[PDB]
Amino acid sequence: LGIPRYRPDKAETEPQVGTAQGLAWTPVGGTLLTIEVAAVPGSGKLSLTGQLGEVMKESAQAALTYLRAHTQDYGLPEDFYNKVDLHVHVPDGATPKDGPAAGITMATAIASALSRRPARMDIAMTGEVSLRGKVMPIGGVKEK
Amino acid sequence: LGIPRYRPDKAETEPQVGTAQGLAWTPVGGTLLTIEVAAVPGSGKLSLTGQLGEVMKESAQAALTYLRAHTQDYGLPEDFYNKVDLHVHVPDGATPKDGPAAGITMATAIASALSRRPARMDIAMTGEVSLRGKVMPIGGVKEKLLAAHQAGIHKIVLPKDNEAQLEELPKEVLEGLEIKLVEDVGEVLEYLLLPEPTMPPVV
Repeated sequence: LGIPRYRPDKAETEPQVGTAQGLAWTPVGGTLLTIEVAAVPGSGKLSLTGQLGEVMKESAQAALTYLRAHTQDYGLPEDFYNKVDLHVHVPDGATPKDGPAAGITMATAIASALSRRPARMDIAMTGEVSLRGKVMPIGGVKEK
Repeated sequence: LGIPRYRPDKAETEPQVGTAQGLAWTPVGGTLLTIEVAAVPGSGKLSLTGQLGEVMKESAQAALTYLRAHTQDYGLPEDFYNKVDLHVHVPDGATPKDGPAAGITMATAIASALSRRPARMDIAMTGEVSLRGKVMPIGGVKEKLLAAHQAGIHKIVLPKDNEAQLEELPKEVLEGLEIKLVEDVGEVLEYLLLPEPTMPPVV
């Protein structure tokens, strides 16, 4: 059949810091959404790279807001909202993503980056995180 | 025939600070885009000019973000991010480029500029970058390799996820091109950049 046309994504066993495994429904079937964020010094800013969809622009913000309101719950920096600059990124760097489903992944990715505690990809993330933290149900759960 | 209309792509010999060779496939095939960036002083600000689409905008942002968390890994200044003005220029200002397959090329350019160590223009680059540094594969790499070979480039840098792509590469092209395989940019940034700087950085 010639050279392979696609590269399946595997679960990297070793815990990666600042990255969290995620699941997202898609018409091309099922795929491993990967959420990676950085904790770099700065004056306080949030950027949403990876050609993210407008829908993820408020789910990620709500997750970061929960972490901001729970900074001492998990040893997060007391004043990271003026020092740490948020750079959310999700590959493919140029793929049309949409839907706040499995938004918790971003929350967990940001928590891992902030607290320097790596998140295992042997466990996958699903569900939308509210401002209070309540995880509302989503759709297309079986494929993800 | 008449006057010279176009000019062939030439592999520049002397390594220049703040420059990086690149390969961008076009309707007429891949092209040796000479990525030019700047590290002029000032406040924190990013400039993306040369009809740079968003697919390249977040690519450059991701590369710069990776470099921000890897300061001492490549010798960048410890306080650059607040005090750097980055102006990613791509030839030609008229050409509306598209696609994030030049993530390594733009990253190489900014890396060479920040470290003041000229990158190897004699080598061609291709592949996007993430925040972990893993270089994702691309689509349509044979045209990029073809353009690099025709323009006088004899060394290529390719992501370590693209080994399956080399069998479709043209034969007489492939022997004349040494193929460096990299899992992450942490291998590109010492194979390309000179081990010493030439001109002092911005303080």
